[PDB]
Amino acid sequence: TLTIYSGRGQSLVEPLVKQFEAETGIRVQVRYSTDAQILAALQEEGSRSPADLFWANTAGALGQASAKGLLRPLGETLLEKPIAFVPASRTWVPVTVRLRVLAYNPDRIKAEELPESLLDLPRFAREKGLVGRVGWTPTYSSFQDMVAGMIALYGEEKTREWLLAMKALAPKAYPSNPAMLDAIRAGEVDLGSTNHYYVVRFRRAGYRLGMHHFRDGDAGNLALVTGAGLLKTSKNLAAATRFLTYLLSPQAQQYFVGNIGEYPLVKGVALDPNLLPLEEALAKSPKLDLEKLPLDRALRLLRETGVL
Repeated sequence: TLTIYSGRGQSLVEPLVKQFEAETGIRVQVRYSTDAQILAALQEEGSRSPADLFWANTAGALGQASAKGLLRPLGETLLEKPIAFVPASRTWVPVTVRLRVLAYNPDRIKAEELPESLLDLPRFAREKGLVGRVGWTPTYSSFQDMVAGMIALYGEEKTREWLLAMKALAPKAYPSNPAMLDAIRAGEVDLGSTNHYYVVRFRRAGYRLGMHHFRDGDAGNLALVTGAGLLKTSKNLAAATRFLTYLLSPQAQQYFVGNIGEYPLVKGVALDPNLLPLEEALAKSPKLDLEKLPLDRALRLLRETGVL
């Protein structure tokens, strides 16, 4: 048997788990919860936890688990598979990466006019007369990561300035990224920060949608790393390691880029046009320790500014 605690969504995970089970004969039980809830549970359970693996939606959650000493060091065979994003701790393996990007309506917005920094987006919107025509997703986990990245790069006060300047635009808040991109398509708003794969999915369906990257190193290009780690409490380490190895296999990695639209981290997969090279995504991303993103400070700041 194998028990996985998954902070990743059931619709994304289940097909891979079902396939693993079918091909190895290993019985897999999955708990579907949030990264945050899983962290709380593992702290609660202590040495008592039934979990073998933590498959997280975020590097930040794996960093936390590592910091709490929950994760088992991984070996070089596994850790040499991913092209990039291997944590310093070497206590979990990265599995995919996703990028913050700026989606926009190309009929209303000229690519060449967009700012090279996310920090200058509010000034752009003001100048271009986009009051009420900017979208955002304040309740969305990756938006909150992006705000955390801004705090890490620029400090809380510059981030506060940006948040209040965004608020001053009377932006429209959407409950989901597809809702926001539908609104961009519809011309209700002209641009909004999102994850790259939402744009990919819209383009695969036939919808022309702009995707803007900020200059290399900008907070607006935050790399959103997913990954998995072996829990020290695991009584099924061999089976768990086999599953981690499977997640980094070409067929699983093809599922990630194809079915999900995320960046795969290994060679031997057929790569998208709607993606820039993986090496370029890394180059463009802000240079931060992704295990230490100050998410708690971001949430506090979002509440204090009235954004949340």
